[PDB]
Amino acid sequence: KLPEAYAIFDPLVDVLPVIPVLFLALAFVWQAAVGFR
Amino acid sequence: METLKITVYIVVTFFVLLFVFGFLSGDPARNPKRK
Amino acid sequence: SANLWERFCNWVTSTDNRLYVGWFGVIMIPTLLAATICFVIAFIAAPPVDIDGIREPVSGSLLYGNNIITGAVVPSSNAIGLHFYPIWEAASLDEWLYNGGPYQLIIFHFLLGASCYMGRQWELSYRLGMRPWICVAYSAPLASAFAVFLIYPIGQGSFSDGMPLGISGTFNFMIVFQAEHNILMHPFHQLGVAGVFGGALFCAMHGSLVTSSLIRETTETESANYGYKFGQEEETYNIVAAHGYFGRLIFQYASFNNSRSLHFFLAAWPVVGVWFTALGISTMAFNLNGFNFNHSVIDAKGNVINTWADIINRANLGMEVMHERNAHNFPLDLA
Amino acid sequence: GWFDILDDWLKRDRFVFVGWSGILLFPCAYLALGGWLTGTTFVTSWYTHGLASSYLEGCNFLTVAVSTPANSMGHSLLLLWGPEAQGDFTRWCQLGGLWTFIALHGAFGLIGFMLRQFEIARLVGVRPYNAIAFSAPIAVFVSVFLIYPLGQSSWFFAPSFGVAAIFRFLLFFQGFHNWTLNPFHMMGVAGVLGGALLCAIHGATVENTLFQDGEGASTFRAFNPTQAEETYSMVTANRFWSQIFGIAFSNKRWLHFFMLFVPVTGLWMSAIGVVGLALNLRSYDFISQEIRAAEDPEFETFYTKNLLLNEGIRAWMAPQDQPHENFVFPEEVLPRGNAL
Amino acid sequence: DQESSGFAWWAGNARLINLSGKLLGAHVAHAGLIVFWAGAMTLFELAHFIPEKPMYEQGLILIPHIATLGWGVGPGGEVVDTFPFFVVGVVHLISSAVLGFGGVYHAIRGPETLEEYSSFFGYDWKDKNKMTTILGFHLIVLGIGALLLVAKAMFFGGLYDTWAPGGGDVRVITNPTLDPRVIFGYLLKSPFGGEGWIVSVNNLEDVVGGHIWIGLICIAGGIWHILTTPFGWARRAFIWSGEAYLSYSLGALSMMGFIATCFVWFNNTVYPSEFYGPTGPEASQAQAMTFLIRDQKLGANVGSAQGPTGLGKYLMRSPTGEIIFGGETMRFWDFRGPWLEPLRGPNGLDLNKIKNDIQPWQERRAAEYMTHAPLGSLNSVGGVATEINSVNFVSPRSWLATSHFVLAFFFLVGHLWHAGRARAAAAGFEKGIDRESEPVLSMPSLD
Amino acid sequence: RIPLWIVATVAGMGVIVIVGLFFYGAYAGLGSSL
Amino acid sequence: MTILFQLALAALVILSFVMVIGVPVAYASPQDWDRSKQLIFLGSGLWIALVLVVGVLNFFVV
Amino acid sequence: VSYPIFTVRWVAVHTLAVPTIFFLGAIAAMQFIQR
Amino acid sequence: GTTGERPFSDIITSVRYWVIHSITIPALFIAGWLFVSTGLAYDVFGTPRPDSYYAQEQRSIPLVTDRFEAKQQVETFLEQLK
Ligand code: CLA
Ligand code: CLA
Ligand code: CLA
Ligand SMILES: C=Cc1c(C)c2cc3nc(c4c5[nH]c(cc6nc(cc1[nH]2)C(C)=C6CC)c(C)c5C(=O)[C@@H]4C(=O)OC)[C@@H](CCC(=O)OC/C=C(\C)CCC[C@H](C)CCC[C@H](C)CCCC(C)C)[C@@H]3C
Ligand SMILES: CC1=C(/C=C/C(C)=C/C=C/C(C)=C/C=C/C=C(C)/C=C/C=C(C)/C=C/C2=C(C)CCCC2(C)C)C(C)(C)CCC1
Ligand SMILES: CC1=C(/C=C/C(C)=C/C=C/C(C)=C/C=C/C=C(C)/C=C/C=C(C)/C=C/C2=C(C)CCCC2(C)C)C(C)(C)CCC1
Ligand SMILES: CC1=C(/C=C/C(C)=C/C=C/C(C)=C/C=C/C=C(C)/C=C/C=C(C)/C=C/C2=C(C)CCCC2(C)C)C(C)(C)CCC1
Ligand SMILES: [Ca+2]
Ligand SMILES: [Fe+2]
Repeated sequence: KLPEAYAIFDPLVDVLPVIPVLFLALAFVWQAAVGFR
Repeated sequence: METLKITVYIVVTFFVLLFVFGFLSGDPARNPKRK
Repeated sequence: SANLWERFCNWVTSTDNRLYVGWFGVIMIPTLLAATICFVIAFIAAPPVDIDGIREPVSGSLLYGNNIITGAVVPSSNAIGLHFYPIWEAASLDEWLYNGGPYQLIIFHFLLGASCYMGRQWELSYRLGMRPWICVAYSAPLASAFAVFLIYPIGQGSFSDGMPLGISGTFNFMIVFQAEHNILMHPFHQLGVAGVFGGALFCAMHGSLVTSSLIRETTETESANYGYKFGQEEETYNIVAAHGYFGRLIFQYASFNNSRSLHFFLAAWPVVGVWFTALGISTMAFNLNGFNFNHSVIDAKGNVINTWADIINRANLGMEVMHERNAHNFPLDLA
Repeated sequence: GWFDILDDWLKRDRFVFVGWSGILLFPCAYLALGGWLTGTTFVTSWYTHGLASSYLEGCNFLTVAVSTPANSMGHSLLLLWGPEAQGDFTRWCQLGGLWTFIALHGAFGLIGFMLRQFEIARLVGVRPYNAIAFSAPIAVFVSVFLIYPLGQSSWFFAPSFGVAAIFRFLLFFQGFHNWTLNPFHMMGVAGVLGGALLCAIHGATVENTLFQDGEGASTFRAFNPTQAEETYSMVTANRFWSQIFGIAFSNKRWLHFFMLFVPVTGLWMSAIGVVGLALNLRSYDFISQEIRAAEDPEFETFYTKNLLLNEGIRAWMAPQDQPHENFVFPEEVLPRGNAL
Repeated sequence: DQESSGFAWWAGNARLINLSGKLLGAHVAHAGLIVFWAGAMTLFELAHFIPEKPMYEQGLILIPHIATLGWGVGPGGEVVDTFPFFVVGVVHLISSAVLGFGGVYHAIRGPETLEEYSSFFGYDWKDKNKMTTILGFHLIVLGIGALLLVAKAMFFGGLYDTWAPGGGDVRVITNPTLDPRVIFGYLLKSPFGGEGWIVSVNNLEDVVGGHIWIGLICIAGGIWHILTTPFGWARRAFIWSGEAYLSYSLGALSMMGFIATCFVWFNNTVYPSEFYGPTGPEASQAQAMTFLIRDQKLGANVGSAQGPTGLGKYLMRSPTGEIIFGGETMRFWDFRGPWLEPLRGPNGLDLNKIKNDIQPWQERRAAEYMTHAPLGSLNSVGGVATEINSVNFVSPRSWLATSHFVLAFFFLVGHLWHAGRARAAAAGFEKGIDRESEPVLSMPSLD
Repeated sequence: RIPLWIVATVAGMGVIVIVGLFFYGAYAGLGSSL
Repeated sequence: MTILFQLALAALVILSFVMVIGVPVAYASPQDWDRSKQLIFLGSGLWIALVLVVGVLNFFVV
Repeated sequence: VSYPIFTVRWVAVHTLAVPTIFFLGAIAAMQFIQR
Repeated sequence: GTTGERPFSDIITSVRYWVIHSITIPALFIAGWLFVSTGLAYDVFGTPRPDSYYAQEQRSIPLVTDRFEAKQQVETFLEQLK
């Protein structure tokens, strides 16, 4: 039930919920680059 | 059986009181040296 | 004087009382004595208790046909459910006993004291100026005792379910739990086992290694133990000779060398792991059970190929079926 | 004369030590972990038992295994070149050769690894309370994967090297041996379970009794890997516990030996117990209870309750779990409660 | 920051205990992940949501919330219009960009201390007052929020009402329960079987009235705090530390976390069951309903029917005498639900009604629920553990209650962790015992 | 030459993929229930 | 109408993506924090307009 | 320093590394075997 | 203590390393992928292909029933499989 027009975003809309996890994972890439000061 | 209910509450209240006050009695204070 | 209360609060808080009664202890002390005393009597003498809902009374006490291994304090009745059944709510002790009143009295009290016991395990540390967290390591067992005695029942709807106070009825709780939740197949239990199994494994390691590097300070005809003196100045074994070996057993960096970093890994591994099982029982309390792979690996035509997951389930059914033989009237076990 | 030239080579402080013991420890160890990983993803348990035991078949990490050989095999070693396999590697895979292969190689692998603990210890000059401690696990594996089966009909009844393939071994025991009611297993538990408590109460006591030897909060650094004073205060600890549990240590040397005895001892008792179940010399029932319940139909204890669970576990499981027996239990025979 | 100067890498965020500017960005950026989620997931639900297939049968947990407020549902929770969903989902998804922009900004570009950048926003932990102020605001902010609900109910569309006289359907509450008695009653009602606690609440009048009764208390407090400072005992009672402030707020959440796990597992009202699955007890009840009906509608005389133990298959009595459903279900004789009440009398389930007043809508509703009970595996395989595959489903009621007990718990652990640390960082020894002056070493031995 | 924080994350996200391809295999695969 | 709308909404996507990689690198890179000051102001205003545009265009479609 | 290129450790690190990837590739291939 | 031989941190970071392995690793990955893909694996380990457990009927499992003549038994089992 995603209004037709937007239905060209299904694939994207399907992935959005996971993004937040990524942040915690990116925060680890950050410290890795900064050598865990 | 009712008397037993009364007793118990009286008894449970006595201790619940002691507990609440005892901490209110400035517990932080009790320790080697409160920096 | 100086108003006894002021004084009372100083004794209660005495940092040098054989046993540290604290503010938490002011509850732990009577609560645990009510539980412990009622348990001890219940276990020795006590009529059969109509555990399930029916009227098929089970006897757990000694004077009624049991031995230490079979005996137990039976869970309050199913007719009671989650309802609060204290002694004053009974028409007579006999009613209270036949319906399992002793159980509720004993668990509500043990859970209350065991909690304050956790709180007490902080108060003293504070009063002694030491770091806290010991009480947080003890939150694992407590959390497990909470799951099994309070959470699991709140989920299932009755204290009749929820591990019974007795050696054999503990095995009962398990053998049935399995059939109802296929727990062995739940991540949280496997982590529980890695924790409990792991914990032991490391307890042997730590205890092993250290003992293996004690500094020679005794003859051949006298305990190695005397080589240490209570409160003695410096360390009592070579933490470097220790790592010198363990490192070489596997490989240098696959080893410890920092007592602090090593000892923490000791208190974190089993605690984190045991927490989980508590979260498993607490989770499967709301019916999110273990993995289910029954009838997977189906072949080309549609024939079911059976994997070990099925021999499992096959043995689980056998449990599901025979348990509580006279308590079911309908097809599905939704309680 | 060259023995030494070799000894020298072997005992060289490399990344991964080797040793004479390694001339056994690695040939096997790898060769075993290897066979498991293989069988786990490629070989099947269809001719042996009657199930998919690998990845290639559709099984997942939990449901895979290198399942024991057919019962008709017996206690046969199943040597790739023996009467059975007749040299043919693939069939060897099908009759269950990969099991005795893993079992036996892993076996010598644990012998190897202990010799190692004994070789490295002699060199580095420390007491061997780690090869002694490791006897505990030898006992478990040597009695659960070797003695047990040798006592029964074939290898078919040994654990199978699989996650679920074990949970099955667990229930089977509860169902046919009524293990949980065995005093030896009980000790087993009391030890593994309390060995965990020691390994966690000690860890916490140390960490929350540390003196300050740093400025920051992450006190991990405050510990000089180099000698000197104890890092936490045994004196303060001994005090804590003694007032909050009545008893408390006060001899690091004894504390750490206890920590070795507890978990080790319990796995030993655990073993003796199984050595018993090999001869079905189990601790199944309490006769005093049976006689009573036979005569008086109103006597019920959590004991009897559990015994019915067993009847159920055997009745419904046996059939698919022991194929070579061609069991056929008509629906009217299957013991069942009401409704369910 | 650095370790050799601050804390330790895995303790990073404590390096911000004294850098409010950044500590604001931390809080803002995060408060964006929540919205982002609320938003991103609602669309994920909707994108899959199937207009006419039970919500509970579709793993939805957000849409169900929106529906209960009376948004795109109609009679029996018929999902009349999807838009409100799309609408709600996106708004959040955008407001996340806003908040997100603030966080990234305030924790990077912006000042890393509100000290001089603005003395009104700047704050002092030990400042036993600027805290009572900030608290005050927020205490008012929550109040406005509570009152928003009352609005959606008494003024904008109403809410869902399972107990709806005609039958489940949106309904505008216009008689909020005023009066402390009834309202506050729920406050001191045993949490045990039967008399539940807050989790009772079987009607929206109270849910609404209770909320009205909140702002006019919550905001009353939001003021009292912006206008005062902790009294004497208050000060000589708590530890005034940033970390300590956390702790108290940590236990708070945790405590509610349970109150929630219990709410979504037991209450039928503020969790329709038309959108969520059926209550656990509800389903165990419906299996009896289902067979008391099937067998009656087949010759049986349920009132007299006696089962294997002598209790009567279909009907038996409760400890206080009420006539309830028989079987293990004797434990759930507390369940109250729309589909069942019409069969209830003054002494409990009435026979006459049962014998000939059971409309078909119940026979099938009862069937729906017993076949949608809160049982399933991790890999979402509906039913008992011994069940075979097909019908993958796990009640929202399970997923919810399950997740929150984990969160709820760990937070209690968290509470101890910090309350215990901040309570010793104050006396000041959270880094080790002072070699030179070991308190223990100056205490009379016990032996 | 090649940074750690870049050898990691690459490999990291890498295994997250293979281990994810595995998790997909649960459904559809042979170990599926269809 | 949909052409307009789709491409409009599709703009709000790429622009947002760009903002995301930018603003951070922007705030983080003092190396011309005067140039991005402008750029960012573009993204921000523009983004909001885009949103408001798509909002209304939605109605002309659904 | 002048570290060697082929060491005993290299023999080890490869005996587990080579088979693994071979497997991870084989196992990743099964995910598409069906019916 | 004593820290000997070529270090990993370095080696992983070495451009030469990836030069060498950005050939070898995927090589192995595709090498094994074909092991399954080709169906070779099956034949190596006598593991049944989804269409080879029971011939159209025989709802009976092909269970090896005796050592010594064990193999001949398995063979005929595959035989029957038509
Ligand atoms: C309510 C919110 C909350 C807040 C604001 C804080 C805030 C703080 N905590 Mg506390 N904490 C909380 C809850 C909270 N905590 C809870 C519930 C627990 C119990 C588990 C803890 C346990 C805890 C510990 C043990 C420590 C802190 C510390 C700290 C301080 C430093 C932060 C840090 O080290 O980040 C760095 C964060 C990380 C290393 C990453 C998070 C890692 C977790 C384990 C992953 C969980 C992720 C996800 C759920 C699982 C992934 C999926 C899985 C299936 C694979 C900071 C003041 C530290 C301190 O110095 O104390 C003063 C410290 O040592 N906290
Ligand atoms: C998601 C929650 C979260 C949040 C909001 C914060 C926030 C913060 N952290 Mg913490 N942290 C977290 C999780 C979090 N952390 C975890 C899980 C860990 C354990 C690994 C740490 C470990 C940690 C350490 C070790 C340190 C901090 C520090 C800081 C502060 C300074 C930021 C900085 O130095 O950036 C550095 C800048 C960058 C390299 C840029 C990162 C990219 C940006 C921020 C993301 C852009 C987001 C998105 C993609 C774009 C949206 C754009 C759109 C709106 C247009 C800041 C208050 C520091 C501190 O305390 O300072 C004194 C510090 O030393 N944190
Ligand atoms: C957002 C939540 C909130 C918060 C965090 C605070 C916080 C605070 N309030 Mg405010 N307050 C609020 C809302 C809030 N209030 C509202 C809505 C009102 C109504 C207008 C008030 C009215 C108010 C007054 C009238 C006073 C305060 C005071 C205070 C301060 C100390 C008092 C105290 O905490 O005693 C803690 C409580 C005790 C020592 C008593 C324990 C014994 C009780 C009877 C048992 C509680 C048991 C509970 C029901 C069971 C669950 C327990 C659980 C552990 C299992 C403290 C800063 C005092 C102050 O200093 O003034 C500024 C004060 O006099 N507040
Ligand atoms: C729960 C399971 C459990 C496991 C998995 C386990 C594992 C291990 N313990 C070791 C050590 C120890 N364990 C000890 C006490 C204990 N260990 C316990 C329980 C376990 N210990 C318990 C309960 C105790 C008593 C407290 C001590 C005292 C030591 C050590 O000193 C030693 C160590 O170094 O500590 C870290 C390591 C020895 C390495 C080795 O032998 O290589 C050689 C052998 C190899 C590589 C071949 C594997 C052999 C087996 C027979 C084959 C299994 C087959 C497959 C490979 C795997 C099966 C698959 C499963 C799905 C079932 C190894 C990691
Ligand atoms: C048998 C045999 C043999 C040999 C062989 C071998 C030696 C092999 C090996 C093999 C190997 C050596 C293999 C391996 C494999 C592996 C794999 C397949 C792995 C995987 C993994 C994974 C999948 C992981 C994951 C994870 C985890 C666990 C946790 C953390 C996270 C992660 C996610 C990372 C011979 C010829 C003598 C003879 C006959 C028999
Ligand atoms: C400080 C810090 C941090 C953090 C961060 C954060 C917390 C962030 C956030 C962020 C955020 C929070 C963001 C957000 C964003 C958003 C966006 C960007 C959005 C967008 C949207 C849109 C675009 C919409 C629309 C639509 C529609 C309507 C439909 C169709 C589809 C779409 C989707 C298109 C870290 C850890 C890293 C590190 C350190 C520092
Ligand atoms: C697109 C889009 C959007 C937005 C977005 C966003 C807001 C994003 C974010 C994002 C993010 C935020 C991301 C992230 C990612 C991450 C990653 C991918 C990570 C990784 C990591 C790793 C792999 C690690 C590792 C490791 C290890 C294993 C070990 C230790 C060390 C280390 C840590 C290195 C929107 C809505 C508008 C719409 C359209 C589309
Ligand atoms: Ca889709
Ligand atoms: Fe130690």
